[PDB]
Amino acid sequence: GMLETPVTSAPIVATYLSNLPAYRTGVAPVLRGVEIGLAHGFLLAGPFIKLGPLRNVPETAEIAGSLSAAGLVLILALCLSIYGSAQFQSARDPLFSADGWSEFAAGFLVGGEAGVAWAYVCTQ
Amino acid sequence: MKDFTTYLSTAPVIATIWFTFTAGLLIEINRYFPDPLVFS
Amino acid sequence: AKKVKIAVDRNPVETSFEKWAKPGHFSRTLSKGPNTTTWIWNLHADAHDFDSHTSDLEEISRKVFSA
Amino acid sequence: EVGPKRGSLVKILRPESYWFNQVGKVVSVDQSGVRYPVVVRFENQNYAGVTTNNYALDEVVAAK
Amino acid sequence: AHIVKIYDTCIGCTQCVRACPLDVLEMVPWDGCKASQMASAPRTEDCVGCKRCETACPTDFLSVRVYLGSESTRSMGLSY
Amino acid sequence: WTVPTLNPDTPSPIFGGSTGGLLRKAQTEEFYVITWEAKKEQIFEMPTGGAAIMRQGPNLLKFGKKEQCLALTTQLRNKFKLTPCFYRVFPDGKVQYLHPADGVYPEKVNAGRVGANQNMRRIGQNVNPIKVKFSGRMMSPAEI
Amino acid sequence: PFVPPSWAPSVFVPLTGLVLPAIAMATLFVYIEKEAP
Amino acid sequence: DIAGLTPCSESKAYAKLEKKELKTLEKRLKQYEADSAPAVALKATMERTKARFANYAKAGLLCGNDGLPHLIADPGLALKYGHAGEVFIPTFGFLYVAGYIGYVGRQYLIAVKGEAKPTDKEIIIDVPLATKLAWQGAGWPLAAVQELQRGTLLEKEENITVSPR
Ligand code: CLA
Ligand code: CLA
Ligand code: CLA
Ligand code: SF4
Ligand code: SF4
Repeated sequence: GMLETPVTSAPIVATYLSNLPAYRTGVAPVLRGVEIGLAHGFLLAGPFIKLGPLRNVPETAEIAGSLSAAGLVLILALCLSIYGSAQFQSARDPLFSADGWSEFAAGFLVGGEAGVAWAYVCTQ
Repeated sequence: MKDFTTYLSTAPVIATIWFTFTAGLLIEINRYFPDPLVFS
Repeated sequence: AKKVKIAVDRNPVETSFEKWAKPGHFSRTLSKGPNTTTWIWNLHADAHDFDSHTSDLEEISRKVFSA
Repeated sequence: EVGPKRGSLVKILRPESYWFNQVGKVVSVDQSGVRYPVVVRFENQNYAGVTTNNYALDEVVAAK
Repeated sequence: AHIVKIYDTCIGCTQCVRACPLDVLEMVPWDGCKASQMASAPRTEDCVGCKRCETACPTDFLSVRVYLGSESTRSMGLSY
Repeated sequence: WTVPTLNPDTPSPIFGGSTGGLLRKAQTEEFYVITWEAKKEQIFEMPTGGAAIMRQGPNLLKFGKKEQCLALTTQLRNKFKLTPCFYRVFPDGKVQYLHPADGVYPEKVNAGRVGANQNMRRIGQNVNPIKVKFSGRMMSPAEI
Repeated sequence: PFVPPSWAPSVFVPLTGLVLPAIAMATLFVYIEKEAP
Repeated sequence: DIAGLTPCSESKAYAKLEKKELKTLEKRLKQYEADSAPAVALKATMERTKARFANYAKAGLLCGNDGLPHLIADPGLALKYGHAGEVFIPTFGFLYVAGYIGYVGRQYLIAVKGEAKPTDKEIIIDVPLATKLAWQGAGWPLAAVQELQRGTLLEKEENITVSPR
């Protein structure tokens, strides 16, 4: 069969993945979308603020960077939505279905924008 | 000796001798008649 | 426990210009002579590919050593 | 009793043949009524390295 | 699927069948040649278009011809 | 000769495994199974890379595409002088048998085969492309 | 009458360079992936 | 003169060019000894430079505003004003040699086609035959024309292979 390897087949690694929102079955797709969106949204603000074109402005740097992070989350939400449209047109997990993914994309937008907003509040 | 003279008759050997001769003739002509541009 | 020793064969090959006058002698395919210009390139491409001329490792090693 | 004699030279008339309008030597002629009985050999090989080919009676004519 | 055609100049050498790396061709009885056999192409849906058969045909011009056509998972030679 | 029936419980060669094996295609579209009898345990080369030991008696392998199965068949037949046969297996459980289609390898002529895609003309006697134009689809003169 | 407002580039450049391409790409991606009935 | 050109012997720019080249050589000369090896070589170069500029002026070439010789290619203008040696005469000089080489090679190629194994006579040259044909090529224009009139120069259209059409 496939080449067995500790990275591919280990107990500690398997348990960690099984607890991630993507692999945690039994949770509504919308809730998983919010949980995933919040994590990525919070991180997405970092690089924009520190290395953006307005990074050296004292107070505008925080606003401009976070506002650009919010924009990227919006673009990503569109990518999630159209992916579901193309992939699911006609199985065990509800997420991998036309109905499930549409809820998942909506949750990501809500969670992602909340994470970006929450990141801004931490700064000020 | 027949085979050796046959080897000298191979295409690469003939070309080397022929162009060595041809080049030498042209080089020698330009040594005694330097800078020919017009027949005159 | 094969002892380390000098081992040679006497007069393995004859020194003659006969094969100098027969291009492609080293290979069975090219020994028949040219029919297309592709033969000429094949002669130079495979000249030093000893491992394909013969399947005998001893003959291959002796050519490498003298080359 | 059918086709040219063995060893004679014939000119090929198949337009799609590598040896169209070229002369080859007849090796044998099948007498079993096959589609292409005549076998011709050529001194110059084609692009695949082949020097022999089968031709029908009407695809080959005597040299000149 | 590609298109593979056998023409009546086949001499039944079987070289095309041996060359084919997907068992697309086979030999069948015939009366049009000395060998009394002809090449056949019953399984062209498995043909990939390598043209190893054409490389192996002795007749001039070829007696087996491959015309590349519509692509698919099998003809595109994909394992994924 | 009758069409063989595949035995899914046939033992497989001694192979550690590799990354060149089946992919997600096998679970969704199809895969191929090759089986043969081995006179003695021997080492052969996997078309996916590496070396495997064939058990004495029946052996079974699974491959991702047909060409891989027929590549192993050429090795076993030509070098070890065996006689393998392989199938096409679908995810629904259906099994299709092929090579040898009629039990005799295609290189050998066999009575009962029906000629297919045979044109009773030469390549030079095809019609011109203009005469097969507007036939509803791109059609070569050889097709008609 | 013809002269557009002085702020026209501010709206149309982002609109035609960032917004319409996004909708156009989404429209095309969905279209090509769409399966026949 | 012709096309607005002027004889190099009467050209101001042509004369100035010679001084520039000699001045460059003289500048390098004064860093050596009187009769050292480098000095002798430089003096030899200057002699050839002076000879070259005298020869081109003596040849009656035409110089442009650049002060460099220009050649006349029209046969009518060349023969009209005595410039036949620039292009016109060398034209028939080259063709004789070019036809010589080509005619000799064609004779050899025909000669070996009659042999049992023509291919082996091409990689391994038949030197005795080649030398024989090399000398007889001096009369190629006469032999070439006579073949044309007797109709044995060209192959018949029916003996040449061509692709389907
Ligand atoms: C790879 C090459 C590269 C890099 C490193 C940069 C870097 C930068 N560019 Mg430049 N740029 C590049 C190529 C690059 N550029 C090219 C090719 C062009 C021409 C098209 C430009 C044109 C350009 C412009 C026009 C501008 C920049 C700007 C910037 C700055 C901000 C970029 C930003 O907002 O990123 C946002 C970053 C992210 C969203 C994330 C980055 C990737 C993260 C860090 C990956 C982390 C992975 C992590 C480690 C994985 C963990 C796994 C684990 C959990 C298991 C920054 C200094 C801006 C500026 O003001 O610069 C001073 C700016 O205005 N760039
Ligand atoms: C015509 C096309 C176009 C346009 C209009 C822009 C515009 C911009 N680019 Mg560029 N960019 C483009 C093409 C374009 N880009 C392309 C093709 C590439 C790839 C080669 C890049 C790569 C690139 C990089 C790498 C970077 C830029 C950046 C920027 C910003 C520079 C000015 C600044 O300081 O912003 C400051 C920005 C703000 C103060 C915020 C503006 C608004 C944000 C981005 C979105 C807000 C969305 C809103 C909250 C919610 C949705 C609203 C919507 C539905 C209407 C600006 C937003 C820099 C930047 O800062 O990016 C974020 C930057 O680093 N661009
Ligand atoms: C490659 C083509 C070509 C071209 C464009 C020219 C061009 C020219 N030639 Mg030349 N010529 C050429 C080839 C060419 N020639 C060839 C191959 C030969 C034979 C070897 C000649 C022989 C020749 C002679 C004998 C004369 C010219 C002359 C001329 C000039 C005027 C007459 C002329 O030929 O009109 C255009 C050219 C053509 C239509 C092509 C055929 C030209 C024939 C062969 C010559 C015509 C001469 C003409 C009747 C002279 C009348 C007196 C004149 C002062 C008006 C002109 C610069 C005359 C001259 O010196 O004028 C100053 C002149 O006397 N040419
Ligand atoms: S198609 Fe060619 S290779 Fe195949 S049987 Fe016919 S002649 Fe032989
Ligand atoms: S093209 Fe390849 S797969 Fe198709 S018949 Fe020829 S050899 Fe077989």
